[PDB]
Amino acid sequence: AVGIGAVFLGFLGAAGSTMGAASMTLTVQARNLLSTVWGIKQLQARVLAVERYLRDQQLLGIWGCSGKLICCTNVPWNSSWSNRNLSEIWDNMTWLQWDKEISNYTQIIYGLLEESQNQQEKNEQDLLALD
Amino acid sequence: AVGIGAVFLGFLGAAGSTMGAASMTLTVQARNLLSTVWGIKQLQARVLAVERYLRDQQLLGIWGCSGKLICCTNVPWNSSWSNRNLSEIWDNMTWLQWDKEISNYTQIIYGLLEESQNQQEKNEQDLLALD
Amino acid sequence: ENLWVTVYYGVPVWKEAKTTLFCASDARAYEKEVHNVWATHACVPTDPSPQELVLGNVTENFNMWKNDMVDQMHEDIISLWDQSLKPCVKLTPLCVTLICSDATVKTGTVEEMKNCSFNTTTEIRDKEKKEYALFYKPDIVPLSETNNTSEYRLINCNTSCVTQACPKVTFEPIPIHYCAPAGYAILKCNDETFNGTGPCSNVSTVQCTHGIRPVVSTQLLLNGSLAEKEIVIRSENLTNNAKIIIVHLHTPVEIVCTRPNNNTRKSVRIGPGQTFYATGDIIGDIKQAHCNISEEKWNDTLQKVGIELQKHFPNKTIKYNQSAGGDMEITTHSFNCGGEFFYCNTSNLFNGTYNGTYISTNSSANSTSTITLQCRIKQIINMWQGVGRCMYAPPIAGNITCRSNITGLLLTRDGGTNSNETETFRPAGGDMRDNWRSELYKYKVVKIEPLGVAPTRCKRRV
Amino acid sequence: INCNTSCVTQACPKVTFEPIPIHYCAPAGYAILKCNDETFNGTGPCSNVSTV
Amino acid sequence: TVKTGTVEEMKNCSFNTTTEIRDKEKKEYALFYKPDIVPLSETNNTSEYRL
Ligand SMILES: *[C@@H]1O[C@H](CO)[C@@H](O[C@@H]2O[C@H](CO)[C@@H](O[C@@H]3O[C@H](CO)[C@@H](O)[C@H](O)[C@@H]3O)[C@H](O)[C@H]2NC(C)=O)[C@H](O)[C@H]1NC(C)=O
Ligand SMILES: *[C@@H]1O[C@H](CO)[C@@H](O[C@@H]2O[C@H](CO)[C@@H](O[C@@H]3O[C@H](CO)[C@@H](O)[C@H](O)[C@@H]3O)[C@H](O)[C@H]2NC(C)=O)[C@H](O)[C@H]1NC(C)=O
Ligand SMILES: *[C@@H]1O[C@H](CO)[C@@H](O[C@@H]2O[C@H](CO)[C@@H](O)[C@H](O)[C@H]2NC(C)=O)[C@H](O)[C@H]1NC(C)=O
Ligand SMILES: *[C@@H]1O[C@H](CO)[C@@H](O[C@@H]2O[C@H](CO)[C@@H](O)[C@H](O)[C@H]2NC(C)=O)[C@H](O)[C@H]1NC(C)=O
Ligand SMILES: *[C@@H]1O[C@H](CO)[C@@H](O[C@@H]2O[C@H](CO)[C@@H](O)[C@H](O)[C@H]2NC(C)=O)[C@H](O)[C@H]1NC(C)=O
Ligand SMILES: *[C@@H]1O[C@H](CO)[C@@H](O[C@@H]2O[C@H](CO)[C@@H](O)[C@H](O)[C@H]2NC(C)=O)[C@H](O)[C@H]1NC(C)=O
Ligand SMILES: *[C@@H]1O[C@H](CO)[C@@H](O[C@@H]2O[C@H](CO)[C@@H](O)[C@H](O)[C@H]2NC(C)=O)[C@H](O)[C@H]1NC(C)=O
Ligand SMILES: *[C@@H]1O[C@H](CO)[C@@H](O[C@@H]2O[C@H](CO)[C@@H](O)[C@H](O)[C@H]2NC(C)=O)[C@H](O)[C@H]1NC(C)=O
Ligand SMILES: *[C@@H]1O[C@H](CO)[C@@H](O)[C@H](O)[C@H]1NC(C)=O
Ligand SMILES: *[C@@H]1O[C@H](CO)[C@@H](O)[C@H](O)[C@H]1NC(C)=O
Ligand SMILES: *[C@@H]1O[C@H](CO)[C@@H](O)[C@H](O)[C@H]1NC(C)=O
Ligand SMILES: *[C@@H]1O[C@H](CO)[C@@H](O)[C@H](O)[C@H]1NC(C)=O
Ligand SMILES: *[C@@H]1O[C@H](CO)[C@@H](O)[C@H](O)[C@H]1NC(C)=O
Ligand SMILES: *[C@@H]1O[C@H](CO)[C@@H](O)[C@H](O)[C@H]1NC(C)=O
Ligand SMILES: *[C@@H]1O[C@H](CO)[C@@H](O)[C@H](O)[C@H]1NC(C)=O
Ligand SMILES: *[C@@H]1O[C@H](CO)[C@@H](O)[C@H](O)[C@H]1NC(C)=O
Ligand SMILES: *[C@@H]1O[C@H](CO)[C@@H](O)[C@H](O)[C@H]1NC(C)=O
Ligand SMILES: *[C@@H]1O[C@H](CO)[C@@H](O)[C@H](O)[C@H]1NC(C)=O
Ligand SMILES: *[C@@H]1O[C@H](CO)[C@@H](O)[C@H](O)[C@H]1NC(C)=O
Repeated sequence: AVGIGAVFLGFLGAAGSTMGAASMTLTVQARNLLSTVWGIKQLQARVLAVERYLRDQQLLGIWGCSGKLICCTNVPWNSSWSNRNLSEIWDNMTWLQWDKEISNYTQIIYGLLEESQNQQEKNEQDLLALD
Repeated sequence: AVGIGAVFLGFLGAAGSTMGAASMTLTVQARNLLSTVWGIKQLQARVLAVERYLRDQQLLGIWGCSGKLICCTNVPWNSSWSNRNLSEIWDNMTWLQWDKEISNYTQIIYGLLEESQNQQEKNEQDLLALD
Repeated sequence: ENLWVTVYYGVPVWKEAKTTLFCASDARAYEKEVHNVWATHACVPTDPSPQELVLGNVTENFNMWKNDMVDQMHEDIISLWDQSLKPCVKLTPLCVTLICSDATVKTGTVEEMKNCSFNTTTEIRDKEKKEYALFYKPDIVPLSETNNTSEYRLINCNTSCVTQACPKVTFEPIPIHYCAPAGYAILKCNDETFNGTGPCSNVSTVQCTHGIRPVVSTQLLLNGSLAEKEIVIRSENLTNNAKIIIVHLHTPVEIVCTRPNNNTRKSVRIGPGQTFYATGDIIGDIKQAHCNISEEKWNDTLQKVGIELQKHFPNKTIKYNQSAGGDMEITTHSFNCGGEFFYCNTSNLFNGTYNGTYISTNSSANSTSTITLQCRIKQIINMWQGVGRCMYAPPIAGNITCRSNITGLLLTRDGGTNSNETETFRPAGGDMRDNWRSELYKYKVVKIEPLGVAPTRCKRRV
Repeated sequence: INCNTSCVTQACPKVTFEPIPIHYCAPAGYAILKCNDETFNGTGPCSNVSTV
Repeated sequence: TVKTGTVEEMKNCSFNTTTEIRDKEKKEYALFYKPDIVPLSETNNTSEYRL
């Protein structure tokens, strides 16, 4: 998923391919997010573009992850959201239509991830105080 | 490279010394980056100062590093850029004139670092799925 | 085996949203004088590149008449027009009772202008002085309680705002690029058979769009983009009578307009240095005020319109009648060239029919036969409702010409009935939005949602 | 004399144009350099360079 | 004065204004409340008032 190399097109260069086929190239893709009275609209665009970026970063930083590309966690997947085969979704669907199916339960997942993060940090403190 | 202690001068307090002699003190040095119609220019300066900082942070975050001070990687150094002795450059030159020699091949190095990062993350996934 | 949840950063998902755009222009337009044109003082240079990127598969649903970008252009152009007249203001007379007589010239007389004796203030607010200037007949109204043919008043003063444009600005339609800030992307539908809405499939992505020309225009559209291969006819309801239909032509048909010589622009100063210009005498003889259009190009172009329009209609005929009356701002075609404004009458263009019996006119035995139209020249412009549409235009130095490459038509169908198998089209005007909507239908802007979640067998090591 | 052109405006009787000293600071990300060489002859290699 | 009697708290004041054309003045009238008009005069001239 890295054979393009010459990437100046952002995430949009992989659209339409399978989700498995886009597991890489996320480096350059992410980079494209940041690179008279008229000055008021010209300025406002720059400030809100930053505000969007940081809030997305908070979501990753809140529940304990770095290495923005891919973050796995320990919360088990509740099959009641899809009841579908993994390989069928992962190889047949691209990111486009996948979003339109999981976009209803996003808030549920965010909550569980936050709870899990607190459980782990405290667990570390007990194991730290042993040494 | 840490004997100053009283650092309220930023990076500029170490200029002229050898690159080896400035390997530390980067903590306080980095801190100095962030600490009517006239309001328009007064505001614009603050927003562009932030925009400069984050894009530099992206470059570090894109190819997988934290601990902003010093980041070593696994890409081998291609001697065709310098063909010079390490100790000669590292002890005789300060950062000033060093930049003026390596500033031509910066884009090449950034590309290789990005490719290396993707290779490592995927390698982890295979070794993760073994356990 | 078991499944857990993984979050991904960098996922290509698009969503619809409203935002603003970036104004930019080519570098050769920024080394000129300030406000010559407004882009020089207003926008930022950019690169017309990168390379348009075509997507693997994807399916998208554009809609010409559901797009905020078009209204945004309208707001920007109206806003900048008002801002351009703030540092260039006149408040002085030009409203005093004007005494007038039949306009005469060194070689004869003229019927379309009047020579009007004035009553103004000198540079010192103690004295009035005598003066004269010439004006076009349609911009002066005989304000009187009776038939007093010696008491006239400048048409515009019924309300206000007689302001004057600067003699150092030009309204040449410099092309404008629309870019989007980071976090968004622009999509372009390349399907030339695209019939207004629904599943585009050749969808390319762009970071910054193509050139567009801010031309003010009515029924006949002047410089612009070209069609790909053949005539394209867009429409909304068709059935319904109150809608406007867009006809995109694969011509272009040559058209040229001109006017005769004038002597100069008298420089008159009122009070504290408020210089203004007015049309003075005219040398030598006096003529029109006309536009020329090649006949043989017009003929087959107007016929080709029939062969494509008949795609939606079974066995019904196309007819062409004059516009629904009203004053000149509605029926007559208005456009700008070289700082002058013309209002032309198009009777000789839209008279005829098409019944399916297509007749190609051959051979090109005589290309000299052309069509000719009459025009008028105003000076009070009432362009846009809410922009301070009150500009008093100055005249310019001598005889000027204008050559244009006419690309499309704005038509509307008459609301006829009683076995109307001879459906007729009238010329109709409309908001400038409709012209820019015809130029800007290819482009849409969406939001990037870079975060996504998917199931996987991966798990975090404790 | 002034009315040949315009703008006869009048200054306020509550303002003064005393040259109050002004400081020039730079926002973060930049720095100011000051050349202390009193024999500095307009251009070229300063060596007593301080930072501000 | 009013069609049915008079009023003590207002005055009817004859005006001297400019027409829509800056060449002529015209006659007009409006009514005002007593406390918003002051008799600007050097003497007891009850026929010269100012807003
Ligand atoms: C383009 O050139 C062609 C040459 O064929 C024109 O064809 C001529 O068009 C006129 C006007 O449509 C025709 O005369 C008319 O005949 C109809 C009845 O069929 C009648 O109702 C009208 O009053 C008029 O007399 C004419 O017969 C036809 N042929 C020639 C040689 O004149 C065509 O009209 C031109 N473009 C336009 C505007 O149609
Ligand atoms: C002022 O008025 C004169 C008269 O309308 C205009 O001069 C004329 O310009 C037109 C357009 O150039 C001439 O037609 C063409 O001339 C070109 C010249 O190279 C020739 O290449 C063409 O095939 C055709 O002959 C027209 O004959 C000409 N007359 C003269 C005396 O040259 C002029 O354009 C007007 N505009 C200004 C601002 O001067
Ligand atoms: C427009 O009317 C004015 C008013 O008469 C004319 O101005 C006078 O022209 C005559 C002859 O050219 C001179 O004797 C006068 O001295 C002019 N008056 C002033 C105030 O200069 C003018 O000629 C007319 N112009 C046109 C084109 O009709
Ligand atoms: C001032 O404005 C009024 C309208 O706001 C104009 O009055 C009309 O005059 C036109 C012809 O000029 C007539 O067709 C209309 O019937 C009249 N009334 C209306 C409703 O417009 C008037 O012409 C304007 N001109 C002045 C008074 O200088
Ligand atoms: C463009 O094509 C679409 C279909 O892709 C046309 O949609 C029509 O929509 C009306 C709404 O009731 C339907 O009743 C028609 O049946 C649709 N067409 C078909 C074949 O189903 C749309 O009109 C076309 N646009 C134009 C104006 O050409
Ligand atoms: C108005 O301005 C003009 C110049 O813009 C002045 O005209 C000159 O007057 C001076 C003396 O006052 C002469 O030396 C010049 O030769 C005249 N012409 C020029 C080119 O300046 C005029 O004085 C000004 N004063 C007025 C008219 O009130
Ligand atoms: C300041 O010193 C510099 C040299 O440090 C002078 O530079 C001169 O530049 C011209 C350009 O052709 C040379 O030809 C001279 O030979 C230079 N001087 C020497 C000694 O080489 C510069 O002029 C001095 N500035 C002033 C104006 O004092
Ligand atoms: C206010 O004073 C004016 C001035 O006389 C009155 O206006 C006149 O009223 C009379 C009778 O109503 C008319 O004959 C005149 O034609 C009016 N003058 C004008 C210029 O129209 C007015 O009636 C007074 N109004 C009040 C309420 O006192
Ligand atoms: C369209 O989908 C197919 C599925 O195999 C894919 O192979 C093809 O590469 C996609 N589009 C393009 C042109 O890549
Ligand atoms: C016109 O202006 C002149 C300047 O002399 C002034 O005398 C005159 O009264 C004004 N109107 C008439 C009546 O000419
Ligand atoms: C899509 O558009 C591009 C634009 O050049 C075109 O070249 C291509 O042919 C179109 N798609 C197909 C199916 O070829
Ligand atoms: C069309 O382009 C031409 C060619 O330069 C320019 O002359 C003309 O002004 C533009 N047309 C209009 C509407 O002015
Ligand atoms: C306009 O078009 C829509 C779609 O065909 C149709 O439903 C509607 O009936 C048309 N207008 C009217 C008022 O019929
Ligand atoms: C346009 O409508 C008028 C109404 O009388 C009609 O007389 C005329 O013939 C129509 N069509 C043409 C050919 O002008
Ligand atoms: C328009 O032109 C035609 C041809 O000169 C003429 O018959 C008609 O009176 C003109 N006026 C309008 C506004 O129709
Ligand atoms: C309309 O077309 C006919 C074709 O003969 C032409 O005679 C007439 O001048 C044109 N104008 C009118 C009034 O129809
Ligand atoms: C008009 O179309 C022709 C076709 O060759 C083109 O060469 C010319 O540039 C166009 N003129 C303008 C000014 O658009
Ligand atoms: C450099 O400038 C400082 C300013 O006080 C001065 O004290 C010092 O003497 C100068 N450098 C040298 C060589 O002393
Ligand atoms: C009031 O206005 C009128 C309008 O005729 C004017 O004639 C008059 O002199 C002004 N003052 C007086 C004295 O009425």
